[PDB]
Amino acid sequence: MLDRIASIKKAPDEEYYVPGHRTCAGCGPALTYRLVAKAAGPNTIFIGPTGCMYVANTSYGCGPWRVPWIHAQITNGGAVASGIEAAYKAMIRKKKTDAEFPNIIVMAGDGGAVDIGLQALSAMLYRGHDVLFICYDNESYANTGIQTSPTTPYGANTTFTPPGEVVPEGKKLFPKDNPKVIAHGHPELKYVATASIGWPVDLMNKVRKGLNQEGPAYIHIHAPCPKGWQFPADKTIEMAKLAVQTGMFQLYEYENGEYKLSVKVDKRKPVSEYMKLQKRFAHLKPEHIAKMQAFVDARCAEVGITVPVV
Amino acid sequence: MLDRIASIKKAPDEEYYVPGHRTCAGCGPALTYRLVAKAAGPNTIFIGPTGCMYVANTSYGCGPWRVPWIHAQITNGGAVASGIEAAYKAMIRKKKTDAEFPNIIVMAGDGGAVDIGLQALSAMLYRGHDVLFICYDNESYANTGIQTSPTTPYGANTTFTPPGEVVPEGKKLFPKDNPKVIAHGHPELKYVATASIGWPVDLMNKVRKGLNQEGPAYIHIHAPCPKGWQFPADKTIEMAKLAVQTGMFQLYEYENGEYKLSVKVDKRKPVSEYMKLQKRFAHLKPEHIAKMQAFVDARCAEVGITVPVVAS
Amino acid sequence: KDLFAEPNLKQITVWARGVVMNKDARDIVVALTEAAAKEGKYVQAWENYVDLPDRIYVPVRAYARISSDPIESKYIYENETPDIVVLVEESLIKGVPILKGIRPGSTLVVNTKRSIDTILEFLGDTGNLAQIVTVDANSMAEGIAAPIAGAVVKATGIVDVENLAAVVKNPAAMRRGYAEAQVRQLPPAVSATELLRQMPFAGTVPSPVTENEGMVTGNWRIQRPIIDREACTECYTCWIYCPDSCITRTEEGPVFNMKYCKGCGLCTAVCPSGALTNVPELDFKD
Amino acid sequence: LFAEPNLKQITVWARGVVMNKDARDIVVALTEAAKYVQAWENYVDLPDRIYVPVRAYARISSDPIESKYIYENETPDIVVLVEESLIKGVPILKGIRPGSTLVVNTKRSIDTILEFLGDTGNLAQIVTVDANSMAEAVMTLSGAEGATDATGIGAGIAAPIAGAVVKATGIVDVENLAAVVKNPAAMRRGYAEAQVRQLPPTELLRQMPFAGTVPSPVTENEGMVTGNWRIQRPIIDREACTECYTCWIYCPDSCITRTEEGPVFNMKYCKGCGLCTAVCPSGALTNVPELDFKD
Amino acid sequence: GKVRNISGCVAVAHGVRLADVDVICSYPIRPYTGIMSELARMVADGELDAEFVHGEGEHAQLSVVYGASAAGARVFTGSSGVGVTYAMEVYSPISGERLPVQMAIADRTLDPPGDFGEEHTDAECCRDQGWIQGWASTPQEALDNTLIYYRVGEDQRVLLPQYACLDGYFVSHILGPVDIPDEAQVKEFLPPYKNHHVLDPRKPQIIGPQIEPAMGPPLQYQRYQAVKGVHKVLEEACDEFARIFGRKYDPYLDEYLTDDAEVIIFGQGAHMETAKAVARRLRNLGEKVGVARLRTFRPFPTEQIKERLSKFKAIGVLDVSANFGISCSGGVLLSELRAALYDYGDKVKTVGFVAGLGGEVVTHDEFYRMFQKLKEIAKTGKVEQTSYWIPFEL
Amino acid sequence: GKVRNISGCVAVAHGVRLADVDVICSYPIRPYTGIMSELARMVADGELDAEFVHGEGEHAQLSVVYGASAAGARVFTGSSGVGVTYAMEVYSPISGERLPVQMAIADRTLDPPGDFGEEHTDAECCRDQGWIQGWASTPQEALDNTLIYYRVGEDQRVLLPQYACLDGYFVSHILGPVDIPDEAQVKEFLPPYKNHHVLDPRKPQIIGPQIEPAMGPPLQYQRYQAVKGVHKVLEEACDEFARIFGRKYDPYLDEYLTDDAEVIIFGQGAHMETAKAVARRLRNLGEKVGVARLRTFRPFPTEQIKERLSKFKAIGVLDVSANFGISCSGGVLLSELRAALYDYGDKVKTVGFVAGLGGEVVTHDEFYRMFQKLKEIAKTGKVEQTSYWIPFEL
Ligand SMILES: Cc1ncc(C[n+]2csc(CCOP(=O)(O)OP(=O)(O)O)c2C)c(N)n1
Ligand code: SF4
Ligand code: SF4
Ligand code: SF4
Ligand SMILES: [Mg+2]
Ligand SMILES: [Mg+2]
Repeated sequence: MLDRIASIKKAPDEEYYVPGHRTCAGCGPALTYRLVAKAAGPNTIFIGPTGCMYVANTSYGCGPWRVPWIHAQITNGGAVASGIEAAYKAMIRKKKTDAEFPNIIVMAGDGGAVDIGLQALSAMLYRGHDVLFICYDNESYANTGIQTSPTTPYGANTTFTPPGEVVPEGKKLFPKDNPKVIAHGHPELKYVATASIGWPVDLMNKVRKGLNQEGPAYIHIHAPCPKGWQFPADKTIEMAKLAVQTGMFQLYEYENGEYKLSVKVDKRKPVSEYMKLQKRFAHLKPEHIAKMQAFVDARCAEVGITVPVV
Repeated sequence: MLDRIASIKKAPDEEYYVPGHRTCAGCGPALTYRLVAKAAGPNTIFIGPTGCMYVANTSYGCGPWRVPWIHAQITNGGAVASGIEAAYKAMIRKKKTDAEFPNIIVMAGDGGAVDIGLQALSAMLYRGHDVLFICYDNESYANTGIQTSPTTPYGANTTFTPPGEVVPEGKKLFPKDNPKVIAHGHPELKYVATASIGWPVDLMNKVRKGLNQEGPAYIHIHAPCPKGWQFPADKTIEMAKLAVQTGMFQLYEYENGEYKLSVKVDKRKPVSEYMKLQKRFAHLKPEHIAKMQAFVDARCAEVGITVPVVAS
Repeated sequence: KDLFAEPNLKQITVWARGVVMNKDARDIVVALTEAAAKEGKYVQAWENYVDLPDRIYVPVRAYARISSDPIESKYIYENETPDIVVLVEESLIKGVPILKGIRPGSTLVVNTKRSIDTILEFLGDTGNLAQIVTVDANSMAEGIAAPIAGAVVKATGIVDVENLAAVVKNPAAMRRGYAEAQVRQLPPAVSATELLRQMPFAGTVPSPVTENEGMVTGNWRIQRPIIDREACTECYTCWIYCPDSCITRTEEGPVFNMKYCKGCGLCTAVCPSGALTNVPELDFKD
Repeated sequence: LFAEPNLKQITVWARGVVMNKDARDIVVALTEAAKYVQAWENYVDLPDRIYVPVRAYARISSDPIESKYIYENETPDIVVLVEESLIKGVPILKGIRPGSTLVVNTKRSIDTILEFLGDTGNLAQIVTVDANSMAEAVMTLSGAEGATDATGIGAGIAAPIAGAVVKATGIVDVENLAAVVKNPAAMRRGYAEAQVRQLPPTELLRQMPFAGTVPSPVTENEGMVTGNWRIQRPIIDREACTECYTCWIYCPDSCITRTEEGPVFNMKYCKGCGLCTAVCPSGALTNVPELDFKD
Repeated sequence: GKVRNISGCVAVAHGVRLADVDVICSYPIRPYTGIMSELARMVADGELDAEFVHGEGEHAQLSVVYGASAAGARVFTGSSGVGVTYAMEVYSPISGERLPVQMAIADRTLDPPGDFGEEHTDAECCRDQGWIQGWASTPQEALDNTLIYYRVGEDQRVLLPQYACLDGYFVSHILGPVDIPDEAQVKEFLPPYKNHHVLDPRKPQIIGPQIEPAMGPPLQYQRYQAVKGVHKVLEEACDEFARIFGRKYDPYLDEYLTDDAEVIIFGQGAHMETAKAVARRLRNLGEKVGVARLRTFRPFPTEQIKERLSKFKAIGVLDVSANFGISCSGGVLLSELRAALYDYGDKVKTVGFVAGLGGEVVTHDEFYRMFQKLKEIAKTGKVEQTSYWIPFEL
Repeated sequence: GKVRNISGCVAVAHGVRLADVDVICSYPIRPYTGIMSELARMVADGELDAEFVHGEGEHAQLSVVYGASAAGARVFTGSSGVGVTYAMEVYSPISGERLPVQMAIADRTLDPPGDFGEEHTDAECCRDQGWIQGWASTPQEALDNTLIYYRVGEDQRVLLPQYACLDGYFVSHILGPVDIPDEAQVKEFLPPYKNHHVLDPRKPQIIGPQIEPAMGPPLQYQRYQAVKGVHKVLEEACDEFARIFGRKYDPYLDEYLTDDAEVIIFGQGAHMETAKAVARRLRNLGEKVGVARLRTFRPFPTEQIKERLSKFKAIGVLDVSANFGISCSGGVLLSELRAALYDYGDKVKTVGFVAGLGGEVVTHDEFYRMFQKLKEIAKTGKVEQTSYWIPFEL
C-alpha cells in the first residue's frame, strides 16, 4: 500500500524517470511522467501508446524509465494493459512466476485516451482489470505537429484547425469531457480523478490512491504544452495553475456518484486572462471569449463550482 | 418536424418496414425496427452495422426497408453515418443536389453500439452530426450464435459464458450502462433516451423527438431475444414489460442534466419474476439472484426510482 | 457426376423447425449414423450450415450420409439428392420443398396424427417418392427422436432394429414407432453465365414498396392466429406488436396477412380480450 | 563518381521551436532568390523540441541537382548559427569543406566565439550580425510538416541573418532576396551591418540489440544528453535558498538532487527551461546566458 | 493417445489445452467462434486453467495477447474474415517485438461476400507481417499444427508469432478422426515459453523504443534472418513430432502420387484432400496426374518447390481466394510458385485456377476439369490465359 | 499552369482542391499529415468548399468517406504506416460496394521500425483489396495522379477506389517544380462523380445486403471483370491528360534508356529517380544499362511487362519494402515480375534487391553496386541467390 505524501519535502527522493529524454524544454507531460513514476515506485510497468511521451522519451533507442516499459499502439493502450494484467494474474496463479503483482500504468495521450483509444479504454474498465489508466492531456496531437483533438479547447489554433475567413475561430468544436465519459456506466470502475502538474503532491496522491484500489482507476492529468499552446518554456507551471484558477481545468475526485473538489477556488479569473498568454487563442475575438466563458461556467457547474467570475 | 404520437389509435398506419425478413419468430429487434421505421417516415436513411438486423433482414439479396439502407461494419456505425451526414450537408450547400436533408438513423446492435462500435459512436457525438444513433439491445452477439457482450446481464448464460464449477454463474461481469457512458462529456449531444418495445408509442415518440433535434441523438432500445434469452416466441412483449417492472431496464429521458422517468412504476417486482422466465438464468442459485437484485436496486437509485420491491 | 458418383451412399434429409426443434432433427441423424457404424458402414452426421443462423420456426435441416464405402462428398454442405426425407414437425408438408431432388425408391417419414390421404393434399405431386410413413411420435415420447427413427427403419430397413435399439435413450418408444408406422407404397443446375447475370451491380437491390418477396415466411407457420370478431374490441394492441407487419387496420377490425405470418403468437398472447386463438396450420388449406 | 562541384551545401543550425521557423525562412529565401535549388528542413530533427539543436539545409547549383533525396548536407560549405550558444557542445564543424563561411547571429565579439570553437578546420570566413535588434523572432503553428506558411517568408530575423550570409559569399542578389522576404528593410541592415572577418589558412547490425529491446537505465539516460540544449542556465544564491525544494518537484528532467547543502543542479542534462527560476518562491535562482561559462 | 471423432474447432481447443495456454482473448465470428466457445467451456469446467478475456474486438484480441505474451505468458487467440483485417495494425508489432502469439484462423470471406463461407483471402493479407503461416486440411492436423507452431514459433532461435490456419466450415465443422495426444507426450514435445525480453519489475527492460533512423535496416534485417531460420527449426519439430506422437509430417509439401506424375495441382487447405480423391480415380484410369499440398505458406518454401516440383510438364495452381489485380490474374500461390520455378519457366508450364469463391465447394468435377486442362497444356506446351476463374471461365 | 516549388503534400492538396472534393476526413500521422493541414487551410481560407471531418482514427476515415461516397459525394482521405493497416477492414467493403474512394498514402514503415522513414510495405498490404494503386515518384506526379485516379476510378465502367501512393519524405516533403493546372483544365478532364447506386430517399436502394451463398462467386467475378477493365480506361486518361495538361504519362512503365539496354533495374517510387540519375552516368561510361519504373501497381500490368521487359539479359528488382516470408526472399515486385516474365525464365535473368529499409536513402553507391551485379549475372548467366538485402548482403 502506497502511503499518502504529506508535502514536497516529504516526497521520496528516488526517481524512476531519470534525466535524459528528447522532450521540449519545460515539457508539462514530462513532469507528469516524472511525478507519476515517482509516486508509483519500482514495482511498476508502464504502457506507452504512440505519442510524445513515447517518441520524445525514447529517441533514439533508449528511454528514461527505471522500471519496465513496453510500446503500445495509440489504438490499444488499455487493451495491451489488460493483457499484461491478465498474464501476471495467470502466471502467478499457475505458479509460473514468483513476481509480485506490479503497478500497471497506461500513459496515454489525450488522442489515445479520449479519441482513438477510448474503445480500448472503456472495455478495460468494463472487464475490471487492476490497471491504472492515466491520460496526460496537452489538448492536441502534439507529436504529429499539433493537430486538433477532442480535448482541444474551442477556438484553438492547430494545423488541422487554422483560423480563416470561413472558420474565424479555427476550431468550432467544444472539447470532449473524457473524465465524465468513463465515470458513468462502468460498475468495476472504483476511482476517477483529475490532476494538474501545478499541484504535484495532489497529483502523486491521486496516482497512489488509484493504485491502491482493487480495480481499474482513471486519472485525467492536465499537462500544458509550451510548443503546442505557444508560450515560453518557463511558464508551464503558471499555465497549469492558471488553468485551474480560471476554470479551464477542474480538479476533483468523482467517487460514489459524488464530486469532491481538490483545490479551493475562492475566486476564479476570467478565461481571457489565461487565453491571452497563449498564441493559440491569439486570433479569437471578444465574442469567442464570451462563448468560451459561458462554456466554462456550464463546465464548472457540473463539478460544483458555484462562485461567480471575478 | 415529426409530430408527437398521441396513442395507438392515433399512430400512423403507414409501414416502412414491410413483411418479409428472416428474423426469428417473435423477434424483439424486428419489432423495434418496425416501430423505428414507422416513426421515422419516408425521408430516412438507415445504417445497419453487422448483426441480426442486418443479416436476418437482408437474407438473401433483399430487404424490408422502403427507405434507403446501407451496410456498415460492426465497427463503424457512427463513422459511416457521419459520412452520410457530412455528404448531404455539402452536396446541398454546393447545389449538387435538390434532396432535402434526410433522417439519418443508425440501427446498431448492443455489440455495435457498446462494445466494438463505441468509439465511432462517441466521436460522432463529439462532431455533432445530425444523426440518430439507435441501439437495439438483445444483450448478446446474437447473429454469431448468442455470445456475451457488455450489455449481457450478470450471471447470464452464453456460449462464451457457460456455467461450470469454476464459474457457476457463467458471466461474472455486470453489464455496461452505455446510455450513461455517452450521456456525459459530449457538449453537442442534446437528447438521450432509453426505450422498450413494451411501450411502442413512447418508443416511437422518443425516436421522433431525437430526429427533431438539430444534432446527434442516442436512443437505447430494449428488445428481448426469444432465441438468445431462451423463452417462448410469444412472451417477448411480456418480457419487455417485466424487464421494466422489475428494474432490469429503466425508461427515461436524460436532458439538461436531469433524468425524466417515462413510465410510472408504483410498485417494482423482484428480479426473480423476470429471470425465471428465461433459461439463460436457469443455472443461478438464489444467492446469484441476490447480487442481481442488489445491482438492480442501485441501478434504479441513479435515475430516481425510489419505490420499494413488492414481496421481496 | 459420373466419375465421382457414390452408389453405396444413402442421403437423408431431416427437416425441422428452427431453434425449437433443431436438436430433434440432430438426434435422429446421430442415432441413425451410430447404428449404421455398428454394421461397419461409413457415416456422417451434421446440421445444415446454410440454415445458420437458425431462426425460430424457420424450416431448417439436418443431413445424414451412410455408405459402405469411404465418403468422398464430405465437403458438400447439403444433401442434394435425398433418399429419406424426415419431418420432425407435421406442418412442414405445407409450403416447404421437402421433395426436391428425391431419388427413386425414396421414403417420406412424417410425425402426425392425420391420415396419409390428407397429407397428400399438402404434398401435391409426390414425384419419384416410393413410400410414405406416418407416426405419432408425440404420444410415444410421452424424446420424439426414437419413435421417428424407428418408423424410418420400418420402411427403409437401412439399419437393424437391435442396432438402433442400442443407441437410443428410449428404445421402448422407438419400437412403437417401428410397429405403428403406417406405410403406403406409391408408384414410381443453372449455368454460371446465368448465375452471373442474376447478380446486380455490387449486389445493390431496389427497396420494396409493400412487401419483401425475397423472403416469404408464411411457411414458418406451425399455428396461425384466428380472430373472433364478436370478441374483438379493436384495441389494435395486436397490430402495434406484430414484429412482421402482418396486421392491417380495417373497418372490420384487424386483418391478418397469412402470406408472411410466422405464427409467433404474440398478437394472441398480448390480446386482453381473448379474441385470438392459436390454431394448428394443418387445419387450413390456404 | 557522383560529385557535384556546382553544388554548394549550406547547414543552418538553430534552436528548436523558438527559431525553427527562422532557420527555414533563411534557407527558403536564398533558394527562391537563385540556378537549381533545393530547400527543406531536417526531417531527422522532427518533431522539433524547445532549445534542441535543429537544422535547415540548402543546395544551390548551376547544374541539375542529383543529390536531392539525401536527408542531410554531409559536406557543408556554409554554416549558419542563429543562436550564439550553439558553438558549445554541438558538432557544427563536421565535414566542412574548404573555402567555407560561418555565419553567427550575435552581438558578442569574434574573439570570444573562437574560444569555444577551437580549430575551425577548413573554415575560411566568419560572419556576425545582430539581427536581434533589426528584426524580431517569429513562431507559428502553420507551415508545419510541409504545410505552407501563411505568415510568408523572411518575416522576422530570417532576412537580416540571410543578408549577412550574402555579404560574404554573394550567392544571390540582394534585390532577388528582397523580393522573397517580408522585410527587405531589415535585410538591408543585415546585408550592410554584417561584420566579416577572414580566417587564417554489418556493424550497425552488431549494434542492434534483440528486437531493439534495451535494458532500463538506473540513474540516467546517457542515450540522450540534453545539456547542450542550454541557451541559459539557472544559477543559485544559496544564502537566499530556503531549501523548500519547490524547484526540485517542478523539474521536468529530474536534474535537481536534494542534498544537505541544498538543491544541486545537473548541468549534464539541464535544458535550461527556466521553470525552476520561475517557480522559486525565494528568488534564489537567476537565468544567465550559457556563453558566460567555459565548462 | 485417445482417438476422437471431433471437428476442427474442438480439435484446436484440445491443442490449445495441451499447450497449457495461459491467456485467451475471444470475440465472435463464424466459423472460428466454436473454438472460443469450446475454450470457454473447457475453462469453465476446469479442464484448463487460463484467463479468458472478453475482447471488445479483434484489434483488441491481438492487442491483449500481445501484452500478455510480453509479460511472459503463453497466449492464444483467433478470428475470421473481416475480423482478420480489423486487427491488421497489431500484426506487425507482434512479430517485430518477437512475441510468439499464436492466432487460429478459420478462414471466412471478407465483406463482400460476407459472413457465410470461406476464402483464404483474409489470412493472405497478413503475408508480410512476419509470422509463421500454414493451412491444416484436416481436424487432426489442426491440433498438430497448434503444438508444432508453438514449438517452432516459441523456439528461442525463432521467437515469432504464428497463423494456425484452417479452412472455414470444411475443417472447422466437419468431423474427423483425431488422435488427441497425452499430456506427457506434449510435455515431452513442448517446453515452457521463455523469451529474451519480458516485462518484469525485478529485471526491468524497455521494450520497443523509437529507434535511430540509421538503425532501421539492421532491425529489419535482424527479423529477416529470424524468418529465414524458421524452416530449419520446423523440420526438427516434424521429426520430433513423429518420434513422440507417431505422426510423420512433411515440413513443406504434402505430395500424393507425384513421382510419375506428368501434371499436378498445387494448392493448400482441405480442398487438396478433394483433389487427391480426384487424382486417385484418374490414376486408376491410367492417367499420370498428381497433387502437391502446401503445408507451410510462410516462410515460403521457395527452393524446396524449385527442387521438388520442377520435374512436371504442367502445374495447375489452385487459389481459393480473391487477390484482385495481382499478376497473372490468379492468386498469391500462382505468383509465388512461378517465382519459385522461374528458372524452369520455359520447361515447367504453369496455369492458375481460381475456385472456391464465396465459400463454394471446389467440387470433384471442377478438379477433373482442371486436370484435363493440364493435359492440353502438357500436349501443346502452351498457355492461353495464365488463370481461369472457375466456373465462369473453365 | 503556374509553376511552383512545392512539396508532395501541397501538390496532393492542390489535386484535391482542383477535384472539388466535397467531403474530407482527416487524421494526423507522419509524414502525410501536411496534406490535411493544407486542405484545412484551403477550407479555412475559402480556397476550397468542402466538409472537413475530424476523424477519430484511420478506421473511421475510410468509414466516413465510405458512407459519404454512397451519398454521392466526391471524397478524399489518407494515411501512412500503421494508419494504413488500422483502416484495413474498410478497404474491401469500399471496393466491394464500388465506391471510388481515393486515399493518398505517403509511405511510412510499420511498427517496427517506427516513425522515421518510408517503406512501400504499408501500402503493399492493400494489394488484394481491389483498388487502383500506383506510386508517384515526383511532387508533380503526386498532383497528376490525384486527378487521374479520380477520373479512372469514378468511371462508370470502373467504379473502384484508388491508392494514390507517394514516397515518404522523398516525395511528400522534398520540394519540386510543379505546374499547377487551371480549373478549366481539370473541369474539362474531370466530370462530377456519379455512381449507379446512391443513398437517396426519393429513389431508395438497399446497399450491401446479405447475398445467397451461391451468389458468392458471381459477385466476386463481377468485381474481377471490373478490375480487368481498369487498364483500358487508364490509357484513355493518360492520353487525355496529355492533351489537356501537356504532360504525357505512360500508363504502366516509365522506362529510361531501355531501348538498347542489356540490363535494367525494375522498381517503383522516388528511389527510381536516383536510379535514373545513375543509369545515365554509367551510359556515359559506355555501359548499356536502363531503368523501368512501375507507375501502376494495381491492377498489375502483367502482359504489358511480358511484352516490354522480355528483351533484356538481366533485370534487377528493387523492393523498398519488407514483405517477410515471401517467395525468393525479396519483395512483392520481384515475385510479381518473375510471374509475368515466367515464360522467359530461362533467358531473362531476374534478381531482387531489398533496400531503403527503415526509410534509409537508396544511395547512388548502392544503385551502382546493383548495376555491377547485373552485369556480372549477364556475363555468367547465373544467379547465386534470388535476393540481396542491401547493404548487409550486397
Ligand atoms: C469487425 C467484425 N467482427 C466480427 C463480426 C462477426 N459478426 C457478425 S454478426 C455479429 C453479431 C453483432 O452483434 P450485435 O451488434 O449485438 O447485433 P445482433 O447480432 O445482436 O443483432 C458479429 C460479431 C463482423 N461482422 N465484423
Ligand atoms: S510537444 Fe508538448 S508534450 Fe510534446 S515534448 Fe514538446 S512540450 Fe512536451
Ligand atoms: S437472434 Fe434475437 S435478434 Fe436475432 S433474429 Fe433471433 S430473436 Fe431477433
Ligand atoms: S388485440 Fe384482440 S381485441 Fe385488440 S384489436 Fe387485436 S383481436 Fe381485437
Ligand atoms: Mg496530446
Ligand atoms: Mg446484440
